[PDB]
Amino acid sequence: ALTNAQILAVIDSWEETVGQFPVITHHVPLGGGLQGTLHCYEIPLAAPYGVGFAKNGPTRWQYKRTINQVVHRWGSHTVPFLLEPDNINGKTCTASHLCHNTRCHNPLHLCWESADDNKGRNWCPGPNGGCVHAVVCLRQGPLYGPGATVAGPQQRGSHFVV
Amino acid sequence: ALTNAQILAVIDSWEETVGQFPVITHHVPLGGGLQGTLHCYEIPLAAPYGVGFAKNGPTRWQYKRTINQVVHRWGSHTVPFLLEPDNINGKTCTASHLCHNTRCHNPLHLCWESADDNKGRNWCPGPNGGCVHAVVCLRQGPLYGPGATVAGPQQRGSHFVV
DNA sequence: TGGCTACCTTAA
DNA sequence: GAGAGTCA
DNA sequence: TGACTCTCTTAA
DNA sequence: GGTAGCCA
Ligand SMILES: [Mg+2]
Ligand SMILES: [Mg+2]
Ligand SMILES: [Zn+2]
Ligand SMILES: [Zn+2]
Ligand SMILES: [Zn+2]
Ligand SMILES: [Zn+2]
Repeated sequence: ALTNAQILAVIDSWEETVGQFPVITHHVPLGGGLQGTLHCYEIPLAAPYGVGFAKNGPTRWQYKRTINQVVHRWGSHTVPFLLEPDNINGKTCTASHLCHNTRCHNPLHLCWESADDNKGRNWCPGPNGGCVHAVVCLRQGPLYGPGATVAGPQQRGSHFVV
Repeated sequence: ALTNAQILAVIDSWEETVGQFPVITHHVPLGGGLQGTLHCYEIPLAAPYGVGFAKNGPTRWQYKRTINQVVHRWGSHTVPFLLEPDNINGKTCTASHLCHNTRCHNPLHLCWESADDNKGRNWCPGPNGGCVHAVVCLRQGPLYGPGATVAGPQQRGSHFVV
């Protein structure tokens, strides 16, 4: 349907509108006991959010553009990867926040990857903690840590071995 | 209701019946390019599963014991931790497989931790890969890796910075 | 018990 | 992390 | 376009 | 990953 040139047109209008979202400076742990700085372009909390942006859910938004009399809509974060495929190895791709900030829409803090790879980053040590992600992390997962496990493995008798 | 003495009674009857489940020897990656061995006590695929065991779902089971004329039922993997609390920092605890094998019921391959901690193990490098979990992992997550991310962060214009 | 049933909560 | 709809 | 509304997906 | 019902 849409032409490559028309797509690009969209992406570009996107980047502009997004470009004017307020910029927020965030200190994030990169790992290795090192701290870094990031800048998220966060969509407003309430309307108006932007030109062509709407909220379909609490932390959900959609971008909509009319072209040759037909309305087109996509996920507020799916645009930068409109030219990229929509499945890798049979796995549907989505937009993953590398900053772990939903409201943020900076494409530099985003990526196209499966739902599993996306979640994984949640527990990643960080680029400085030892991240091994093909597309490196810009920050250490917000869940990385030793955890708060209550009870470990244990048997009362001796009916088992490891 | 149930007394501590009564509880232990359960756990023991559990460990007993569980102890006779067929034992399966599995080779698993511990990380660091190292391989180890584990022994899972897998519940049968179909009935009969065991003494007081039933299937409430494809990969779901329940243990049931009658005591002083009142039936008691729990999750086939929750028993080992019946004396332990049911929430840490306000987070409900569950049973996490350290071997990542549902059918397995070996308490040496189990632990009581939040739902998030449980999931995190999924991407853990392993005890030999660099695991930092308070309650060490028995194997490296089955999802650990660089991933198959299709597109990385990128902007067409120059409206952004990291 | 034995053996099924149907329904539930998650963050992205 | 997604889809679609419906008033204006 | 503006601004609201709805249901879905996933394996733990 | 987890709670409960029904019928022999
Ligand atoms: Mg993410
Ligand atoms: Mg698990
Ligand atoms: Zn950001
Ligand atoms: Zn990473
Ligand atoms: Zn096991
Ligand atoms: Zn671990």
